[PDB]
Amino acid sequence: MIQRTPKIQVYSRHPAENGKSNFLNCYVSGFHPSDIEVDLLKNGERIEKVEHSDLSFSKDWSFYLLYYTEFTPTEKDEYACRVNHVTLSQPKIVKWDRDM
Amino acid sequence: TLFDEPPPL
Amino acid sequence: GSHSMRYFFTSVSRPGRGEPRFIAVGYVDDTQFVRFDSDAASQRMEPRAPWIEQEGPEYWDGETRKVKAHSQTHRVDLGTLRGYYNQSEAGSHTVQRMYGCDVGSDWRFLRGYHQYAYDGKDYIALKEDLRSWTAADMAAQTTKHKWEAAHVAEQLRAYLEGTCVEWLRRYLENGKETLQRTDAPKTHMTHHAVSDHEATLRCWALSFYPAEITLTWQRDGEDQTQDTELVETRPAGDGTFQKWAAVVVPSGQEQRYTCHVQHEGLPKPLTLRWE
Repeated sequence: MIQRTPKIQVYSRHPAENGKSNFLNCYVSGFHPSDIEVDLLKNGERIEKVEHSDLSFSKDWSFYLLYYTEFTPTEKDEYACRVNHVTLSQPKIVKWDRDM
Repeated sequence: TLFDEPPPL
Repeated sequence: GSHSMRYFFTSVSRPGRGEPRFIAVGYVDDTQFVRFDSDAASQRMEPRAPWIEQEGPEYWDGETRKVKAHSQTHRVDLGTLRGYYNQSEAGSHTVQRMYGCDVGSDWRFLRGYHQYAYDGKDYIALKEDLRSWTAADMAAQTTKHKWEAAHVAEQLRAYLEGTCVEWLRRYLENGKETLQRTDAPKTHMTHHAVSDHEATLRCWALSFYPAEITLTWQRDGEDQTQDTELVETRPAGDGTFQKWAAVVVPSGQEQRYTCHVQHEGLPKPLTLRWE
């Protein structure tokens, strides 16, 4: 069947400043089928309070979802998004870079 | 408002 | 400007046990305003925008009835299609449906549409004339024959040109404070040295609505796509959108490069340069 691997962007809702509450987003898009595992990580560990948007899709029928959680960015804490999908041999981890 | 009853294919 | 109302539906079969997962979302332009999730506790259509919450109980009862009817239609369809394509009962499959209507700046009907997909590929779609069907293969041709005999396009056309547009206009008025407001992109440029002789310039567009936007780089007044990167427009999570475009340039030559931003909220396009 049709299998499309997810695109991933990891980013903050607002320009990141250390010490100021923000939202960490992982936007997964372009994938099919819709079953997907997405976790937000803080220093490698799964963040427990993570919400996601209602599943929708694009003109080519590929799906997209936003996963998000409140976070307070700091200088030393590392954040990332971990995605697994039928198209991926192993989970893909994308690190948050405040410049992108 | 939703369409009332799209039919089965 | 122009406006749209669109509904999106996804059903995913669960062969090991139970009924398909069903998720429905309704949008006006780029604003989600209702949702139904078969896994959620309410088993009701739920509001997702403040301006829809004022609708009365008759509305929520009726939208719940209809969205559950949609879910059962998809459930039946997944069975029908498994048989059409001679597929095993052990695999998970997906149906997707999107329909809606557009109006112009005068809020008069512009176009309507209804598209259906199986396992991520076109299955059947209403033509732009709202009278006939586009069938992608011979299984969908079977469906087309059935729907022609049952006057399906007529009923759908009447909704797309009547009810759909009439309720879109209702929503546009009730939610005018946001739905009829454009949020121009907040724009700025960042600079990221790559070496002693090269740097990335990144042009940012933030907090804009609706999502449609164009970001273009120019060098000495002509478009440049070589050595550029343009990310997919992405949701901020507060109802607005974000995008950036980047170009790699020789260090010291940044003044040749301009980023150009086009958006419905901008009377004139914006030009940004690194100072």
